Amino acid sequence: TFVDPVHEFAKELDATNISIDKVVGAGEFGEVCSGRLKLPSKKEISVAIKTLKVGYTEKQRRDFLGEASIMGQFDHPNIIRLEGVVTKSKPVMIVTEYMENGSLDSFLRKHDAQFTVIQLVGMLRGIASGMKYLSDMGYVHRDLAARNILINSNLVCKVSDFPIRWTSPEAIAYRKFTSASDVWSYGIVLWEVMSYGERPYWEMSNQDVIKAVDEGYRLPPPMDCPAALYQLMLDCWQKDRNNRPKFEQIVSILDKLIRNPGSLKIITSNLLLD
Repeated sequence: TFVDPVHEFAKELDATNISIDKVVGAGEFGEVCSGRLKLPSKKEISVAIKTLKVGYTEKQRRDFLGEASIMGQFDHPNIIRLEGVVTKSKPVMIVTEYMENGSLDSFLRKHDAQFTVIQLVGMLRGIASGMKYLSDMGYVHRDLAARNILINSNLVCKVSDFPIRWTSPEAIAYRKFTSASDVWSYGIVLWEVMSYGERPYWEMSNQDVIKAVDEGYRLPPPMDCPAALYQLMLDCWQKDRNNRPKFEQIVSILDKLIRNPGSLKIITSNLLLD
């Protein structure tokens, strides 16, 4: 079980063991970079590093470190791993798993139509597995989107980031956030992946995204989308949250498609009334 909130769930790292190789850019609370971490066993690994800005407010420190207090509760191959934090020296740091290929949406946009269906399904199965664990822990992510999935050198996808287009109708209507609203979001991610990082609902007015979805309109099948995967999207997007599949069922569905790849050969900016 997830416990809503740092030292309980995050290792305090010795800054001697951290080196910075490359500055990426500016994050919400400070800088973002990458480098290397020397583990207690002397093994050396690549890591992502983010710092808290100089002259931070106490609120900024709390919100920044709050990420670590959440992330550190999870230990799963499809959830970004927290290596630890540095708090006893400044700048304050959060050190996480290095993901060579960055955010999934931007990665797929650079590789439009260049992966096999089975490769895409493998990415999707990893995301679903991470979400099955989060939901098993009682954690509702609320921001599941391809931009919040990171992808490593071997194309393994992992949930990160601990949004009307990704949010279920009931969560928009009255803030009813549950694991079933994360399943809705997963359906949007499925569409994003099969579309190679197209933006869900493109740049439709937010009021129209809300109204169209409420009226029963859904994102259309991506080009060359397997029927099984478009149906899975529609199932994730059931109006009745109780009729959406559970994450365990989504993992099982994708596992069957991986085991029977011939099933994927059956092929299915305007919205379709569902």
